[PDB]
Amino acid sequence: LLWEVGKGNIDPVMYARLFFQYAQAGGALSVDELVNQFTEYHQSTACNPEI
Amino acid sequence: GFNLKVKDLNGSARGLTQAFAIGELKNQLSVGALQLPLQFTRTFSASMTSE
Repeated sequence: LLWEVGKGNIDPVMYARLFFQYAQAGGALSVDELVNQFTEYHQSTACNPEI
Repeated sequence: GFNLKVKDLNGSARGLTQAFAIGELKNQLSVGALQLPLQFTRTFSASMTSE
């Protein structure tokens, strides 16, 4: 697909698909892991509110 | 009827504190990692009297 991002709003799929593109890309694979990282990233978002 | 000066309890009624509530000597009382909304808004509590 095309998937132009212009007004991101959930709908995973696409994203996931990108994810896969990455996942596939080997520039992601433990994509999952990344989500952890991300989780953490998020989490750190959680952690810096004050920032 | 303990009269108390704002900007001290950690002395003013020294150990009558949140710090105390930790025990917490006279360190912390701070901000702000993470943060985390909960307002469990009910309690289980009682009523007057037991004599």
